[PDB]
Amino acid sequence: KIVNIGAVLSTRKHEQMFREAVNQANKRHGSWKIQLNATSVTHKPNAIQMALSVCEDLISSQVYAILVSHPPTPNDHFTPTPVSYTAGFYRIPVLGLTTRMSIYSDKSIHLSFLRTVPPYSHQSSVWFEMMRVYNWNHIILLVSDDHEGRAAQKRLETLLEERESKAEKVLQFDPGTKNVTALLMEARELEARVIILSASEDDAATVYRAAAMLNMTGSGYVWLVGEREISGNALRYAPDGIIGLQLINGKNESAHISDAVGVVAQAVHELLEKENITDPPRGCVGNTNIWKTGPLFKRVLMSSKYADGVTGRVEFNEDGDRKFANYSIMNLQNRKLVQVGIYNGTHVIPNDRKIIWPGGETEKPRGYQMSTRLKIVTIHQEPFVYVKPTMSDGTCKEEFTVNGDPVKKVICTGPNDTSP
Amino acid sequence: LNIAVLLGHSHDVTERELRNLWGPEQATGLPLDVNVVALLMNRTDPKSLITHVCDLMSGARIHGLVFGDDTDQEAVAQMLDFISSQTFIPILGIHGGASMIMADKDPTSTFFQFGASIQQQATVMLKIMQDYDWHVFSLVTTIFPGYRDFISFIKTTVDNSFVGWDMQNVITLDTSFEDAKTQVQLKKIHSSVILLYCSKDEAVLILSEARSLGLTGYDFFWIVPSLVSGNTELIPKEFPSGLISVSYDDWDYSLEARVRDGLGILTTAASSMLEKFSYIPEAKASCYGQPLHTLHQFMVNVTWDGKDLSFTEEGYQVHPRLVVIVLNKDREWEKVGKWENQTLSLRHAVWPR
Ligand SMILES: *[C@@H]1O[C@H](CO)[C@@H](O)[C@H](O)[C@H]1NC(C)=O
Ligand SMILES: *[C@@H]1O[C@H](CO)[C@@H](O)[C@H](O)[C@H]1NC(C)=O
Ligand SMILES: *[C@@H]1O[C@H](CO)[C@@H](O)[C@H](O)[C@H]1NC(C)=O
Ligand SMILES: *[C@@H]1O[C@H](CO)[C@@H](O)[C@H](O)[C@H]1NC(C)=O
Ligand SMILES: *[C@@H]1O[C@H](CO)[C@@H](O)[C@H](O)[C@H]1NC(C)=O
Ligand SMILES: *[C@@H]1O[C@H](CO)[C@@H](O)[C@H](O)[C@H]1NC(C)=O
Ligand SMILES: *[C@@H]1O[C@H](CO)[C@@H](O)[C@H](O)[C@H]1NC(C)=O
Ligand SMILES: *[C@@H]1O[C@H](CO)[C@@H](O)[C@H](O)[C@H]1NC(C)=O
Ligand SMILES: *[C@@H]1O[C@H](CO)[C@@H](O)[C@H](O)[C@H]1NC(C)=O
Ligand SMILES: *[C@@H]1O[C@H](CO)[C@@H](O)[C@H](O)[C@H]1NC(C)=O
Ligand SMILES: *[C@@H]1O[C@H](CO)[C@@H](O)[C@H](O)[C@H]1NC(C)=O
Repeated sequence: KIVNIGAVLSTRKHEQMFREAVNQANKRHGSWKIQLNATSVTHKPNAIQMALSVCEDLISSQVYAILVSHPPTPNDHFTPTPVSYTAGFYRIPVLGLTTRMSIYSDKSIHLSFLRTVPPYSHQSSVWFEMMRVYNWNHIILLVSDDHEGRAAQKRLETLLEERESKAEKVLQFDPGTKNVTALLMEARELEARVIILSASEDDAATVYRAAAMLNMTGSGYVWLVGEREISGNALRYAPDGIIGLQLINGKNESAHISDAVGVVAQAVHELLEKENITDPPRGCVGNTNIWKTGPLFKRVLMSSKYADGVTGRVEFNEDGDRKFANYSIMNLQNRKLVQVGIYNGTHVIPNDRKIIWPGGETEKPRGYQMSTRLKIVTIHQEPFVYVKPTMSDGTCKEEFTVNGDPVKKVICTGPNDTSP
Repeated sequence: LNIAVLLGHSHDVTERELRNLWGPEQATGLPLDVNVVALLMNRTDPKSLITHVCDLMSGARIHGLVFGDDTDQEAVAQMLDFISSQTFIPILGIHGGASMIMADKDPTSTFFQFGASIQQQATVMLKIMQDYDWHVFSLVTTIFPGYRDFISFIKTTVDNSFVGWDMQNVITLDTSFEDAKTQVQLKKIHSSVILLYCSKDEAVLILSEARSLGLTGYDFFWIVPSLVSGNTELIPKEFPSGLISVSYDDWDYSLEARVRDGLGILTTAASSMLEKFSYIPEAKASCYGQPLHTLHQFMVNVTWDGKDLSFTEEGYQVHPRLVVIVLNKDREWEKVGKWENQTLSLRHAVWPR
């Protein structure tokens, strides 16, 4: 008869905001006679003792849904995984609020890890929409990771299939090494200078150091990065004029927690509107009964439409993401984040500021060289392409025609025969 | 090394043989800290799992966990993946829900499972269908995840078929049963084998709809994998006569041999790692107040008791032992088919209808 809400939350002002939101969640959400109590955990350095305290708060209390709201994790793991896996044992989804990786987007490892934040494929879509403004076609892709890199490459190929075009060159290597200068030198001799980076913080710092040692901050270089490349030392090693992205009402913790409690409480009351109300079992002795209303709760949550929120109109898609995300296109002008544009879900509106690039003027970086190096291929046709061996070494004898036209020979590279 | 073994109540396997497995065995023990802790838990729950993690890892640095599950979910093994993501302890998936086949693992995780993947299981099922001369088949797949690789493997098999497999188009079920539009999809199925890839209760509903409409004849066969059928203890209602399941839940097969092969592979890995690096215990000590050498890409070339117990690149055995069971009229599941190293063995030549 008692209902406890699982909340991994420890900051006391957000504890008061959580208690106020729990008090407000039972006021106008119907005349149903259920009550909601809070259950919070404290700080631990590890994640296994955190998971122990969480699961002791979960299984021995017959919880409904879990909210994890710690983006400053004390370790470098950044894992909401154990609480989500604990609830996914009982087929219970967890609405995570911190991570945005594409390894959490897969429905094979994380079966029901839902979230109200979009992954980096939406940032790749914003980059593709910025390609549609200045008519960008040939791009260079550099991805260090492999978990999110396959999803980012699949989304980029999907967007280029929507354009019905092709990419120029993609790069996927092993992080940790420092011999990434030769790959950047091979990427220098391509047909374009548009650089797109999708990596972690240390890999972004490594490729920024490699670009600084090779002087890739000259004219025409397109610098368009996201969130992980403007944090930490990658913010320090970035050149002046690099373009990044900023979350609108994403770093604001209290309004995000209040909107998350509102969405979760509206989902719980929507599940309580219909029949087949089941509770998770205990874990003491001799009852291994599974939770039977898994697909029912999935049909409730995955097909839910919302209209309330301080951040904005939240709506869960087929992957459990955020629709119409407000972004801030930011510029790093002399180690200072300068607001140079904002982003609704359908259109980009720059402000009255100047978009200063590390290349030329405030327009798009002229990094197009697909006409200054053309590999002219031809076949040995008898009337069309006469191929003649040189006299001594690489010279062309200027033959004379009958109409006064000198034979303008070109120094080509001709083979003698085929492979047999 | 110190390896703790925990079991439940699957296949009437007790706990005293886990104590007897340490005494006369393990003669060539190159590590000196080789001890076992045999445990039993009545319920399957993550609370007791994290409790035994924080009580046994602090218990003289146990770097081995064996768990026996009796549920119908592979994500229980994903719980062990959290042991593989923080402490980086290699755990061998032995039997039950801790070793069921999922879609895509991660190379950074040191977790392993015992069994063949869904592509090799589909290869075994198509070898069964080729040996029984059942050419025309169907494919009914729901919106349950892990469906792209299976349908893609069937498409690449039919498009590169030496036999000429007549593949019916994919029957998709986006919603539940309505008997308005799915009835047309059920009436178009006139094949012999009706393939199914979904959950347990959805399979019960589809077989009940097929029984209520007369789609469960002798010509209409039903071949299911281990993910659709599940364990052999719980048998729900509305199952047609002629259900052939492919799984590994065998009653007379020794779980003691499974845990003995697991301990042999882990002690072989520890003995091969002792000759390379000195400090073999290098992991998280205890759950109170916070990798360099792992055993993920090191015990691939393992061989215990002469059997091919080597590891694949995805975290599976190279040649496991597949089980093919049938459903008779006596509401029982009897083992029929087993898989060899390279080819496929068939016990019953004359196939009953
Ligand atoms: C919340 O806690 C109070 C005090 O322990 C208790 O009286 C009340 O029943 C609880 N509400 C429910 C039903 O969860
Ligand atoms: C990079 O290459 C050098 C050889 O030029 C090699 O000695 C070194 O181990 C490599 N690793 C680094 C530092 O990235
Ligand atoms: C790069 O730029 C610096 C500063 O202008 C210059 O000294 C150096 O010769 C250039 N060459 C390299 C190392 O790429
Ligand atoms: C909310 O976030 C913005 C940055 O996006 C910050 O400037 C502002 O101070 C924050 N306000 C609150 C309520 O903390
Ligand atoms: C509740 O569950 C039962 C059994 O699964 C089912 O028959 C019934 O349709 C469900 N109720 C509703 C309204 O979905
Ligand atoms: C973005 O912010 C605007 C207000 O500036 C708001 O109307 C809108 O709901 C937000 N984004 C969405 C969900 O379109
Ligand atoms: C986004 O759209 C809202 C109207 O829905 C508008 O008020 C707001 O100014 C827009 N934001 C941008 C990108 O300027
Ligand atoms: C090219 O090949 C022929 C044999 O096919 C050989 O006799 C000749 O010396 C070679 N040199 C030329 C003309 O390129
Ligand atoms: C329950 O577990 C204990 C060990 O903790 C075991 O001794 C007992 O036999 C089990 N009982 C059953 C049958 O579940
Ligand atoms: C097995 O593979 C490892 C590398 O993972 C290698 O060092 C070792 O020599 C090989 N031989 C055995 C059977 O240990
Ligand atoms: C498979 O091969 C092993 C040797 O690696 C052998 O001991 C075993 O009997 C074989 N099993 C069969 C026949 O499937």
